[PDB]
Amino acid sequence: EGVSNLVGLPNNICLQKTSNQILKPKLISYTLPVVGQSGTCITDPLLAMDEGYFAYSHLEKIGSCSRGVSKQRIIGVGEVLDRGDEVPSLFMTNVWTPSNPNTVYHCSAVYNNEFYYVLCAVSVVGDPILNSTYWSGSLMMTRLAVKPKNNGESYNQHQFALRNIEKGKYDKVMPYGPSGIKQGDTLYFPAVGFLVRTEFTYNDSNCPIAECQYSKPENCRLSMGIRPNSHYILRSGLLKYNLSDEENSKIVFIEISDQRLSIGSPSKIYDSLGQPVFYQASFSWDTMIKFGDVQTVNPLVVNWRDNTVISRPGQSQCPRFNKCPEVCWEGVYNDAFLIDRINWISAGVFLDSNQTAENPVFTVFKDNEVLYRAQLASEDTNAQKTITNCFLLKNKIWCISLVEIYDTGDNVIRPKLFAVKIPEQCT
Amino acid sequence: EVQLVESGGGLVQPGGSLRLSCAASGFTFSSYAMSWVRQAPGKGLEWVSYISSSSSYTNYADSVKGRFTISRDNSKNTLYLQMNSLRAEDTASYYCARGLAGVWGIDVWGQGTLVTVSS
Amino acid sequence: EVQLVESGGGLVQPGGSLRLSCAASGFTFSSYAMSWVRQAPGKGLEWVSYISSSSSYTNYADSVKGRFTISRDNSKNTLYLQMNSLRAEDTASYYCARGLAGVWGIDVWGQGTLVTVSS
Amino acid sequence: EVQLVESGGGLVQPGGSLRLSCAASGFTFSSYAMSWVRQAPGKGLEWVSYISSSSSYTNYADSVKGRFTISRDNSKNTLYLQMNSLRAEDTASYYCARGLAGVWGIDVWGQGTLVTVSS
Amino acid sequence: EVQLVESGGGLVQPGGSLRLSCAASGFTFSSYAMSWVRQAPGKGLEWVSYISSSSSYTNYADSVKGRFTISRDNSKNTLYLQMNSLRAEDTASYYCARGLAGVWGIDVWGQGTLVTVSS
Ligand SMILES: *[C@@H]1O[C@H](CO)[C@@H](O[C@@H]2O[C@H](CO)[C@@H](O[C@@H]3O[C@H](CO[C@H]4O[C@H](CO[C@H]5O[C@H](CO)[C@@H](O)[C@H](O)[C@@H]5O)[C@@H](O)[C@H](O)[C@@H]4O)[C@@H](O)[C@H](O[C@H]4O[C@H](CO)[C@@H](O)[C@H](O)[C@@H]4O)[C@@H]3O)[C@H](O)[C@H]2NC(C)=O)[C@H](O)[C@H]1NC(C)=O
Ligand SMILES: *[C@@H]1O[C@H](CO)[C@@H](O[C@@H]2O[C@H](CO)[C@@H](O[C@@H]3O[C@H](CO[C@H]4O[C@H](CO)[C@@H](O)[C@H](O)[C@@H]4O)[C@@H](O)[C@H](O[C@H]4O[C@H](CO)[C@@H](O)[C@H](O)[C@@H]4O)[C@@H]3O)[C@H](O)[C@H]2NC(C)=O)[C@H](O)[C@H]1NC(C)=O
Ligand SMILES: *[C@@H]1O[C@H](CO)[C@@H](O[C@@H]2O[C@H](CO)[C@@H](O[C@@H]3O[C@H](CO[C@H]4O[C@H](CO[C@H]5O[C@H](CO)[C@@H](O)[C@H](O)[C@@H]5O)[C@@H](O)[C@H](O)[C@@H]4O)[C@@H](O)[C@H](O)[C@@H]3O)[C@H](O)[C@H]2NC(C)=O)[C@H](O)[C@H]1NC(C)=O
Ligand SMILES: *[C@@H]1O[C@H](CO)[C@@H](O[C@@H]2O[C@H](CO)[C@@H](O[C@@H]3O[C@H](CO[C@H]4O[C@H](CO)[C@@H](O)[C@H](O)[C@@H]4O)[C@@H](O)[C@H](O)[C@@H]3O)[C@H](O)[C@H]2NC(C)=O)[C@H](O)[C@H]1NC(C)=O
Ligand SMILES: *[C@@H]1O[C@H](CO)[C@@H](O[C@@H]2O[C@H](CO)[C@@H](O[C@@H]3O[C@H](CO[C@H]4O[C@H](CO)[C@@H](O)[C@H](O)[C@@H]4O)[C@@H](O)[C@H](O)[C@@H]3O)[C@H](O)[C@H]2NC(C)=O)[C@H](O)[C@H]1NC(C)=O
Repeated sequence: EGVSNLVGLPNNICLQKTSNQILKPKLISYTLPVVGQSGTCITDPLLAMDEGYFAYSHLEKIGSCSRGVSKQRIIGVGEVLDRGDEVPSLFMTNVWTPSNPNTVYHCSAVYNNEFYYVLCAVSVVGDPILNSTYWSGSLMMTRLAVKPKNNGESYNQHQFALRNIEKGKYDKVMPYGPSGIKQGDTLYFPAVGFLVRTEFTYNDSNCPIAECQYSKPENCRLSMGIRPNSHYILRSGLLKYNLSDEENSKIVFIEISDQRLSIGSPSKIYDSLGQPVFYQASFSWDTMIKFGDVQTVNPLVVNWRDNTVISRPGQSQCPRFNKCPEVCWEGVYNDAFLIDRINWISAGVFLDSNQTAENPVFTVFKDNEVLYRAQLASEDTNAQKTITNCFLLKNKIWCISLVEIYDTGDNVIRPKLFAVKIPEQCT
Repeated sequence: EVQLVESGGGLVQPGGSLRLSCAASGFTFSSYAMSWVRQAPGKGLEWVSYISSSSSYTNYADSVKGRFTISRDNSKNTLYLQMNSLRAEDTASYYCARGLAGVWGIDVWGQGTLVTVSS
Repeated sequence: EVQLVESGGGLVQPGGSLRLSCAASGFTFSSYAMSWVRQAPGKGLEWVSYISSSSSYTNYADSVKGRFTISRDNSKNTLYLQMNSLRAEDTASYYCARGLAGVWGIDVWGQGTLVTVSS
Repeated sequence: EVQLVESGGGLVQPGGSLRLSCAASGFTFSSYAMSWVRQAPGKGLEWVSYISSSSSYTNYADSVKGRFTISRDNSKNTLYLQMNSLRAEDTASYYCARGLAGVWGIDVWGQGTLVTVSS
Repeated sequence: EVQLVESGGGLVQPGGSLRLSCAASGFTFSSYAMSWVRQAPGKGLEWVSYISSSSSYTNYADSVKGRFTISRDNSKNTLYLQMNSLRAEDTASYYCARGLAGVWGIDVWGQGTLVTVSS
């Protein structure tokens, strides 16, 4: 008995499309009363899970939830055990908070032997994805153990800043994503690359504007950056960190392939059922979900899954279900964790809206059809970012998903974590 | 259903010595984590003391590193806290849960216990 | 759509102390009127407590003039009622609305809360 | 001003069981004496049941020595009387006061309560 | 098999008056000893009364020397206890047995009776 990841052979799960709601959403984020209300706001979440250990990060803003200030950034790890009879939850054991809250942005977590590295970005100009034209480029990786001891001083918290970067053609690197993977003694972190627009090599004739009359050909080139007249085009990739040497911090940014090349978005790679599975958000011309498995670990090449039923909403410019090139940098992060490989069954909390961001619904889809859905809230509660992770509880698959919802008696976007169990028996 | 019964006292002179208690029932207390969490009207969560299952690890905050020390009495399910050398900045309602500070907590906060240090 | 969610306690020993609550959403609570209305099975409306917008006027009935006192929590939309020293004649379902007694009420009574005072 | 609110009705079958109640307000009920006094049309005063402040002494009349037993409810100001095994000679109006029988009385008899035992 | 049936009740105002009863069957009650034993959650045995067979000797504790007096009803097997002028320190579960305080007791404590004195 034990809380492990997707390994071996789990129990048989539902393989048919049923309207009968057989999903049981269970809340494990019971908060205390918020007597003494104010302009609080919780954003920038993070949820990683591996071998029974989790992590969390958040930036509490007092005022507006976007253009606010920084007061505290609680970054902590813990263990994953059960509440009662077949009720798993997340038990936090260690908590770390930086001195100055308005320095840390865009963290990335990873698992290790008996530690939990948190690779964050350091900036003195604010949001690096908004003022990258003056960002230095320094990166900081915080190591937090999942089991502290008495009077260690070197075993509980490890504030480490990296020195060398192997940037070949990119001008700057930054950890961009919830979590990565590892192979023995080689940590990988999701990231995005900063490359000059005038130094981009992309012929403007491979753009899918053939069956897109209401789309200009240069929309592919104009969509690779945050703005048309910008100075940097984002590029997805991964950061390599070989901790088996410890002689010099190495930062190697391995860029992604050219197949369905989109703008930089929060990516998430995880080892599901042995093979590494990669995810990439859609903040570009492509509005559908970017899913697939990885065959070459170090040379990242992801076989994209052509799902036509799972997408994300947006603004009027680029709404949901849009498959033509358009200049637009918008969307919402909604990932999914792989629960089966023989049938390629995925599971994640995806929003169901055309041009709005409400009604967070957990949906299960194999490749081109939804099997069974279940609403985690009402059809009016807003939601921006969702993080989905699945594991096992001693005989069966369990999934915990962090979904920022709008609580009634809190008046603040609260990252409520819902614990959902993959149904073995269905109608 | 997990029931948390907070206890203790309040209305003490600045610099006194109080002992807060919190018993529980349901989940097996022989191997689990307990933590005292306080919150003042206007502020949010504020962790003070943490202890493991086997009483092998005891963590404290920067402001209460030497004020009180949390103990464990696994034989009789409870949670003691011998608050010593408190000030006016410690006037808040204390709560016991199964998470250090976090935003976590896997059980409804039953009643709590208010501690007033003034005059 | 205005939603009135009644709450509170019931099935208590006569002479105890109950605290009925009623939260609301929608209309601006910072400036409006709230009133507790009860009705026993067989009888009609019976007003007990009234609260003003700025908490400047609090009216009570002849039978509950000194039983309980209504309060106001304009910061967080709610409606408390600290019922103290109740008798067997207070066994009824309490409701919250936007009228003192009247025959008025511009919102459907959602659920209510039954208070049983017997044995 | 002392107000005595008598309650309880009549119109019961011969040999039934009625329960008369009488609440009060004003004077401190925790330490005083209460007594039921009845009077039929044509006759005068007729004491039936007496009780002390600490419920240590309970006196009754020769005709109602085993009919009913007076109790005390010092928590909630009232005066119960579980009338049991009544006859046709008990058709009268009952009253509550602060004197056993006497000719005394320290408050105007407010309303009283008539009990009819016939047919 | 000796069966001890405790009775009574709690939840009374501070300074009230309660009457605890405990009947028994089996052993001959006309010549034996009875004693009330209470225990609060957290503490151990604490005797409050004692009485002989012929009601010739009645022992009490230093804290309840003038609170209540134990009686005997050898005609009808029972054990009364007219608790008077109780305080908040008397909130405990009372028991009836065949030993003053001791560590003795030749019968399984059946149900007991909890008495609560608060608010
Ligand atoms: C993206 O990043 C870039 C670079 O990382 C950011 O550009 C930087 O902006 C800051 C401004 O925040 C520049 O710093 C200095 O700001 C000074 C402002 O002084 C006060 O400004 C506020 C207003 O109060 C004053 O108002 C008037 C203004 O004249 C006064 O008369 C009045 O008395 C008040 O005092 C105050 O609230 C505040 O507290 C400051 O005290 C400037 O004075 C300063 O100018 C110097 O530098 C100039 C060159 O840039 C030079 O020509 C001047 O002569 C002078 O020496 C400077 O602007 C950073 O310098 C600037 N960086 C760069 C590289 O230019 C950008 O803001 C950021 N954008 C986003 C969206 O994040
Ligand atoms: C970036 O992307 C652009 C667009 O795809 C590429 O430019 C196109 O290249 C293709 C070749 O693969 C062109 O297709 C054909 O080009 C012929 C060129 O003629 C000469 O070709 C060689 C030199 O390369 C000479 O040796 C030879 O003798 C010829 O003189 C045209 O003749 C063809 O014309 C046919 O199509 C047109 C319609 O386009 C008809 O009107 C004609 O009648 C005929 O049927 C044909 O066009 C294509 O034209 C190029 N397009 C443009 C806009 O230039 C770039 O090469 C690519 N660059 C990189 C670095 O990848
Ligand atoms: C992260 O960083 C770590 C280092 O910190 C990397 O780990 C290194 O991986 C390389 C892989 O190439 C290891 O190199 C190995 O060295 C072996 C030497 O051991 C013994 O070799 C002789 C045996 O005969 C060999 O002859 C040839 C030589 O090529 C081989 O082909 C044969 O198969 C025989 O094995 C002995 O005589 C000698 O005395 C040595 O004892 C060698 O045998 C391996 O073939 C290989 O070249 C290197 O040792 C690793 N370093 C550590 C510290 O473990 C890791 O890969 C990095 N991760 C990345 C890049 O993702
Ligand atoms: C959606 O899928 C659900 C999958 O769990 C369906 O629930 C299952 O529905 C079937 C059909 O009704 C049940 O099978 C029957 O259950 C009854 C009742 O079981 C109870 O029995 C005793 C009371 O006698 C009670 O103590 C138990 O705890 C059970 O709750 C049995 O009497 C029958 O013999 C037969 O087994 C399943 O039991 C039920 N699943 C569970 C886990 O209960 C649901 O019906 C589907 N909904 C729709 C609309 O299709
Ligand atoms: C959410 O997004 C969905 C996808 O973007 C929306 O579905 C789309 O809705 C639009 C509505 O303008 C459709 O666009 C047009 O549909 C009408 C069809 O009506 C006429 O159909 C025939 C002609 O084919 C005509 O004879 C009839 O009399 C009708 O008048 C036509 O004008 C065009 O064919 C054009 O397609 C999309 O087709 C439709 N897409 C899909 C995939 O269904 C959905 O409406 C959105 N919902 C909300 C609430 O915003």
